[PDB]
Amino acid sequence: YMYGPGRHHLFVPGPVNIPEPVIRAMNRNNEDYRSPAIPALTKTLLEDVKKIFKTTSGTPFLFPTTGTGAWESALTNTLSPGDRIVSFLIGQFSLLWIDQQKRLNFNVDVVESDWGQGANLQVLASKLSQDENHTIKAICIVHNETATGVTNDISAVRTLLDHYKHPALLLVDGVSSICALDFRMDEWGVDVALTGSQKALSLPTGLGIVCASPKALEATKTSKSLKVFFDWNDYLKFYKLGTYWPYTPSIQLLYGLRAALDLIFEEGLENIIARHARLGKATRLAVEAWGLKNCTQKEEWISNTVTAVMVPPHIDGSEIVRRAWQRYNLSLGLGLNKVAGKVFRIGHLGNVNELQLLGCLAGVEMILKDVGYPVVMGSGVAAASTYLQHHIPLIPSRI
Amino acid sequence: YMYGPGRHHLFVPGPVNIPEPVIRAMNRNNEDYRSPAIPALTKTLLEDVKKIFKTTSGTPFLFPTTGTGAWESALTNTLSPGDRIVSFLIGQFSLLWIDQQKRLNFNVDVVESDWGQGANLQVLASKLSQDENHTIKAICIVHNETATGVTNDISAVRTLLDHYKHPALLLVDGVSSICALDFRMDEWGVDVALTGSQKALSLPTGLGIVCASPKALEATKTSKSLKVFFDWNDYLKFYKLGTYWPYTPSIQLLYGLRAALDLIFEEGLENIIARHARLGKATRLAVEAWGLKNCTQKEEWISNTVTAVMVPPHIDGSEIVRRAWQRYNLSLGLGLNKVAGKVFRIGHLGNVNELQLLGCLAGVEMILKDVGYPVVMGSGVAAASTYLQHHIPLIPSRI
Amino acid sequence: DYMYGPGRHHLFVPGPVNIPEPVIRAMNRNNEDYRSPAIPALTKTLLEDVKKIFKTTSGTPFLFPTTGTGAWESALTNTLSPGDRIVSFLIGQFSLLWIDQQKRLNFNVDVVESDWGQGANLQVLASKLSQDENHTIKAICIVHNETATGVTNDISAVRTLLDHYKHPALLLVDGVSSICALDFRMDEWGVDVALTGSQKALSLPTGLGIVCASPKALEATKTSKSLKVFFDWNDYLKFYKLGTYWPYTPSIQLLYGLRAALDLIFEEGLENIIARHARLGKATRLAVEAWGLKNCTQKEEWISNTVTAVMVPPHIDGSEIVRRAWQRYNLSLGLGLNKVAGKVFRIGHLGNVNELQLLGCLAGVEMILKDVGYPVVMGSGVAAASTYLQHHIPLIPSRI
Amino acid sequence: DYMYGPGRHHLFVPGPVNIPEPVIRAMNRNNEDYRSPAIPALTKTLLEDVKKIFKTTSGTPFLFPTTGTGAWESALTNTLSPGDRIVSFLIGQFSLLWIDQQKRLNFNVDVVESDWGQGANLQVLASKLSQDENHTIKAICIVHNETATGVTNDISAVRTLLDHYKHPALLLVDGVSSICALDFRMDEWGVDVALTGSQKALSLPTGLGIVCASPKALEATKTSKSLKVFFDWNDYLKFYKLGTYWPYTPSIQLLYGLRAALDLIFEEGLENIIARHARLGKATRLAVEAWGLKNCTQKEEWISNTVTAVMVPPHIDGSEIVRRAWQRYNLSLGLGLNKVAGKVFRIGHLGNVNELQLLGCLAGVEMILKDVGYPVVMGSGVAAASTYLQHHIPLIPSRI
Ligand SMILES: Cc1ncc(COP(=O)(O)O)c(C=O)c1O
Ligand SMILES: Cc1ncc(COP(=O)(O)O)c(C=O)c1O
Ligand SMILES: Cc1ncc(COP(=O)(O)O)c(C=O)c1O
Ligand SMILES: Cc1ncc(COP(=O)(O)O)c(C=O)c1O
Ligand SMILES: [Cl-]
Ligand SMILES: [Cl-]
Repeated sequence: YMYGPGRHHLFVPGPVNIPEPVIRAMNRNNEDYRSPAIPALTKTLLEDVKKIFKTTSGTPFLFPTTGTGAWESALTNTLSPGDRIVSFLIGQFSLLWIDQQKRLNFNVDVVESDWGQGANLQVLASKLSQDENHTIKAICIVHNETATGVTNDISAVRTLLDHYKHPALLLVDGVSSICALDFRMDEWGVDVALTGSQKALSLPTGLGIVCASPKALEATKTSKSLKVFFDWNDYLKFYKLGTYWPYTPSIQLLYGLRAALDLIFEEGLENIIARHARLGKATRLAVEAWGLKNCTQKEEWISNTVTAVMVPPHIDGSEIVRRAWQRYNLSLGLGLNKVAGKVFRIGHLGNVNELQLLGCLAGVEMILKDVGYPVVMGSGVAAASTYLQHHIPLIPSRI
Repeated sequence: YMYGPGRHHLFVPGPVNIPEPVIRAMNRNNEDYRSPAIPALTKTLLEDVKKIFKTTSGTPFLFPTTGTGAWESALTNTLSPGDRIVSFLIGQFSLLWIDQQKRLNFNVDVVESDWGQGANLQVLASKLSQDENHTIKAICIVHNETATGVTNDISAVRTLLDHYKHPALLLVDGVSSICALDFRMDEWGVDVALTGSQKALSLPTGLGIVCASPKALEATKTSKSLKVFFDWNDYLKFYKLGTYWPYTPSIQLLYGLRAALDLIFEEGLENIIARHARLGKATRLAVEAWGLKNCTQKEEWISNTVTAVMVPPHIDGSEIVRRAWQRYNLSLGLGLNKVAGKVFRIGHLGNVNELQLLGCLAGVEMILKDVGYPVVMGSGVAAASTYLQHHIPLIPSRI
Repeated sequence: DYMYGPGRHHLFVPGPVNIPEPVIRAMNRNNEDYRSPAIPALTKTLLEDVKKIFKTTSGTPFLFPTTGTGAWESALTNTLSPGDRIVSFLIGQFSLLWIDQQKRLNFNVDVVESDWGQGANLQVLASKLSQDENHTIKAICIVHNETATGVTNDISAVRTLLDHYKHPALLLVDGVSSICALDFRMDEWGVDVALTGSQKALSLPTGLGIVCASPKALEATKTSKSLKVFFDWNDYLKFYKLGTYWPYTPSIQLLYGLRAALDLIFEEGLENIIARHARLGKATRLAVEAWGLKNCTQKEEWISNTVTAVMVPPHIDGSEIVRRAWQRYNLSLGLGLNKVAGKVFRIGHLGNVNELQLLGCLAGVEMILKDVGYPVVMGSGVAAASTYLQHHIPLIPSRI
Repeated sequence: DYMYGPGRHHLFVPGPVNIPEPVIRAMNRNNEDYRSPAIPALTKTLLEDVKKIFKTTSGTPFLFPTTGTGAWESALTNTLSPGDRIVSFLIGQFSLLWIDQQKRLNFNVDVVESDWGQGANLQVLASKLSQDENHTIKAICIVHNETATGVTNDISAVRTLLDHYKHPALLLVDGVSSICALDFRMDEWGVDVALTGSQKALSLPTGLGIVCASPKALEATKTSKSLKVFFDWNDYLKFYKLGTYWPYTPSIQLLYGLRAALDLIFEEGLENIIARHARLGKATRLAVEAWGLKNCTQKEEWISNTVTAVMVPPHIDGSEIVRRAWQRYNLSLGLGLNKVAGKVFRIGHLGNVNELQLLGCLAGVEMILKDVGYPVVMGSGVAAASTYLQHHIPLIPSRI
């Protein structure tokens, strides 16, 4: 369409780069999803999916939908209209989840934080202490707010729920974190965890992956919200029958997920988490060398999947995004809603290595000069490469 | 996984064969859906999509979902809980749509027909005549029942509604018909028409395409059903903003749809419809030469996208499907629910030519012999090839 | 997408052939550095596995980035010197083209000619070997499978005559349209240079000319005074020793493609692949018999299970059948070449193709025969093929 | 997926190079019948468009299914006879290998040698032309861009000396690592045979050796007594007349790939591609200067915009830099070959690659230099390149 020379530099926090082996696995004609091959393939995907959530008790569902669809499935299967939810508004995507909760006629207790801050767990503790009659039925929290680069502590939420002996369900949006940050469903007692295929899993859009605890499944018996396409029970019915699929899945995405999981296990989930931590640290060091500000306001909330960069008031962050596309064949994340024009976002998420990031960072330095910001050329690249030269591990397959 | 020699013969009525040019168009890395390229691509898809529905007034929506999801979008955007619907139970998929309607708390007047018969429009006429107060808010009808190979006359439904001056909405499932059978949204006054990508469009699963009339859009103002992921209003909001996408689409399916539409227009929609008619006629001639019975009970309901073949009571149609897979590398459609074991289904839908079908038909003759049915070898192939030799047009690009 | 037609194109020429989906996937890749550690490691496994399809433990394979005609040229220039006497057999277009090349490289070719549709004249070979008391015949150049005629030669019979007369001539065999489809036993038959092309039964794109040389062939390179650089085996042998294998740049995509192709061949089983080709060839020949047409091959001992050359009656132009197949049925059939131009058309049945694919082609040919005015009985050829195949198609082991 | 590493592999060897996504898509296809009407129609357009990248209206192109070394061989055997005197210039590994081939084909090669890092010695050429009163020199064989050294020769200067002495020798130019990256003017320079390979600036897989011959070169085929069949131009010219173009099977996938590659070249613009390569080469040379290392190229008139050969100090092994790049950074750099083995490493910058890709590589090289104990100032080379590129990168026209 709008071709540019060389390889496009995709550094938005989703969709992310797809590894070549996964592209190959998806390069295939359709197949009959009622043939014996697809149920056999599906069975291996469900079992291996539990490993990336770090659950042995959870039941996964591979919905042909997006992350927004995964949201809807989590809410309508476990809750009823009028049920009271506590959720945390800290950015665009936590906001959009709350907008959805209200639109599905749930009573949402919204706990707001300034953009760049994490969930206000003190207000949470206060609301749980005062909930004698257990009216709060669920906590809905985004693990990683993609709009601001803020990661919340899920274990602290569990500590509060257990401290007050509160039975509320814990629903966690891990779209921007699972397979990039550490995520421990069982240890944290997460009841519904969800992610999307186009983030750290490094696949096309089209899978909304939902993992439910035994507690979450028992809650479906009481749930009076309406659902059909997103109903877990129809999937459970076909799991028992051995066919798994109540309606047609995407054959290509299933084989793609098989190849993505194989690559994840070959690198090692722990090594993937460490890789993201290196990339995020390197990016944050570059941002400080530029004299710019990370939108995250405290170190405890730093995000290793995206860095939201604040520019001074005379610089338009949207112009930085526009110039990256028009001149450097580079995709950067826009500042959304409240931070529109005030930030641009560097995604460091999924299948990406250090030299790819350094190319992006070098390009940002040229863009900032184009818009009149007085950056010392190479200062951010040098801060990142100096740190990375100490920590990049050798590629095991090549030792 | 379970590899077999040669090319797999995919003759289920969905998913269907993907043309090589479409496979190539989808062979690509992710892209930023907020970059200028994707809105530009999307605009051309929405405009060209209207041509296959044969609408100039309708508004299309490209949902990242399946046909079942398209169903849900059509119902929750135009109707409210408790609203009275008339629907026709004639097969598995019309049944599943009714199951969904009931699960979303609509009052469904179910008009049942025996499997192999079309919608009972006499009962419909009777119910419309008696609806003085216009309590019936919508008619939900499957255009082509994939489980039985039955095509209903949509124009007759419009004739009845107009005769009685009845304002009910007309929602039509065209998953199994659009781009294969003739479909005229505006002429028939269809208010919501929907199809899936994995049928005649010959794409992977993952797009539920919904097209709404101005009347359908006005009904959203009154609709009190709950929806977020399937809400048309959020799409309309982003159409006006010029970004089109309220959440992430599948980049690969959008480019795939662009290539699929280009191929459809190059062959010509009218020529595609005639091609399907040839394949269906050829299959029905072969079934009679075999001495077997078409499940469709009257000629007026014949389907040119799938032929449901009835076997005698001592033959297990599921064994025919099983042997096709294990020995001939051939996928045939199973008999579903009420016709389980009594039929098998030959799909002739999407991007498939005459020699492909003749290969399938020759294989069925060998399978029937394997299960003890006394078929005269070549009798069905000969009946089909004798008819096709008179009607196959020359390939225009090669004249 | 040029000259697009609906549905999948039916490729039934005897080369290039259909590529299995997994092989297409394997080649769907960016370039890689051929001097990086990955490519030598990959090449190592291909050379060892390629020996299996030749059925040799003695031979040394070479994966030339070239076509079948280039493999021809390397076979000749590495083992022979100008003026060397060669015995070759003209039985069709491709045995003719090899002989044309032999002459153009200034070899003294003794041409043993047969009618098109017949195999090599071994009685004439015997007398020539019997008269060659001073061993002036340096090589026998014979095509294993003549793709223009559908004729397969008995390679073991040539080795028998060579051994009977105690003649030391090298045995150079073109197996472009036979290896991995017909049985081929390099060591058992004492073949000194065997060659094939990637776009035939291997079911790959064009671009690899695969040559396998016996120790005697390698010994012959020491006395060979023909000129060669691109096709020189010694350059490959040197880089084999060095461990990097490639004296110049190979096709990265074809190396990975060949890896996937060999994996599929070993999964199905080579003996099972040979049997599958036997089924397809017999089914096709039965269809031809049912149609009332004639096989170009004149005797049963010469029938080819990779291609069938069909002779049409005098009032039909075989080229019209090929054109009609392309213009109306999205079907590719082989033309009659040179001597048999217009008198025949060719149905290729080799590589990764199954029985229902072939039956679709055969059904299409019946419709074409009707188009061009041949009084075919519709279904007669399909019924003969299906009646036979319903008895012999094995169950797919992967599906129990 | 062998020896897998995270993220995208950074391919910065000077061949094979990165393939544009649309070209990968174009080659993602099953085989087709090369005797069907589609392939000749496609080939027709490729031959006419290929002339544009050579900047010739007189020349005849040939798309051989071979590598650069095969294009070499065809250039020689079609225009020269054994014993013919050739003047060639040994300035690096690939000019050396061509000379090695010239000798092995029994030509009388007059070798004009220069130190690695220097261009062709034209003063010696002048004296040789001046002494050749009887026109015994039949051809000048010169490499346009020596990929082993990063040295570009002035082809127009050779034509000037040829015309000054009124010498009729043919001008054979290797443009494997120059055409579609550096400027190349076949007609203006009077080049008689120009050749390139697909895996270089054309940004395709290996498998096409593209040769373009002037009318004088074609006239020379009439007197050429070198032996050739696979590489013979006359076989192609005959099928050109017949309208089918191919004397043997081509690679279907590479034909469609070349179609897409040429479409991309015309869309960006050839002059814009030449300018882009100039930017990448200058940026790389600036980085090298900032690092305190030396360019192997000894004079500014010889600098190459397709590859930079970097000389390392005596306490560093250049091969260790290449190994480290592969083992830790998923980066492919070029080795120093033969004479400059261990003394240099090579950064390739040609084909479909943009500035941010190069800058990522340059940033990686700085980290490698630190690993092997070179006192590099982190960011110094990136800053020099970025400071220059921020001035010269053009806006992408497709994006207004
Ligand atoms: C944290 C988070 N949740 C939810 C979403 C919505 O996902 P999708 O666009 O796939 O609907 C996103 C964005 O992709 C996200 O970053
Ligand atoms: C007529 C009809 N409607 C609806 C559906 C359901 O579509 P999907 O499987 O994509 O959810 C099908 C089957 O695909 C169908 O044939
Ligand atoms: C038996 C035989 N030998 C040689 C050749 C020539 O091979 P290629 O076209 O790959 O150069 C062919 C044609 O494919 C052939 O069938
Ligand atoms: C200038 C030059 N000439 C010739 C060659 C040899 O070409 P090939 O490796 O494709 O045979 C090369 C290497 O690519 C080269 O760089
Ligand atoms: Cl042929
Ligand atoms: Cl090189």
